[PDB]
Amino acid sequence: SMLDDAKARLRKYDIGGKYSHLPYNKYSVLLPLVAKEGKLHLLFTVRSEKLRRAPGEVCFPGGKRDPTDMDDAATALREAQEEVGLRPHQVEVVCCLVPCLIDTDTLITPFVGLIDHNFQAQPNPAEVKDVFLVPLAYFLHPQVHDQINHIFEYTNPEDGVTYQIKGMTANLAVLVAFIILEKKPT
Ligand SMILES: O=C(Cc1cccs1)Nc1cc(B(O)O)cc(C(=O)O)c1
Ligand SMILES: O=C(Cc1cccs1)Nc1cc(B(O)O)cc(C(=O)O)c1
Repeated sequence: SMLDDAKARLRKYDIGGKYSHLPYNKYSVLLPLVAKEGKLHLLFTVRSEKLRRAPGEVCFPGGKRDPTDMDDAATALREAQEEVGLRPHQVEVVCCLVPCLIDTDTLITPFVGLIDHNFQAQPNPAEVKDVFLVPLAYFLHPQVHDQINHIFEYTNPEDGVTYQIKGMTANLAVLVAFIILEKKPT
């Protein structure tokens, strides 16, 4: 099946806990995969205009590890629950992708999660202004704007609203699309 085939692809790139004990400032992100209309999509958040860091920009759900978290995957699920109302029984964490090093002292660990078909987002307005889906296949043929920095522009055909996706968020989206969709019969 489409979902079994995705999980089996993703597991080949799992690094597990290999980098999780290093003495960094630690953040986790959830890359949430949603199946709609026969196809896989990624879920993104638009950050609240009131935040200090990157107000109004597109990112994945996630945040800073705290003392209650059993492991880095726990961080990503706690934060997703608080930001968009995703409950733990509504997500299967499939793997841990390569972590991102930033500013010499910070390590961001990405987890890919398969989301329940009946989940419906409840954005927390203090953190999240908007939630939207992008088909995974978009990231193989993106509409690119050069700011030289590559920015993706995605227009949702439901309402005609255009979003900008860039930076680490754009990089991780393309990575997931390659892992799942490369070399497939049609
Ligand atoms: O950035 C996040 C995680 C999110 C990921 C997606 C939307 S929100 N939290 C945050 C930001 C800020 B800020 O930049 O002002 C202050 C806090 C806080 O602990 O108050 C917490
Ligand atoms: O999480 C982020 C930025 C992101 C990195 C990964 C995705 S979103 N900020 C943040 C700041 C603070 B703070 O002001 O100390 C507390 C948190 C938190 O999650 O508690 C979170």
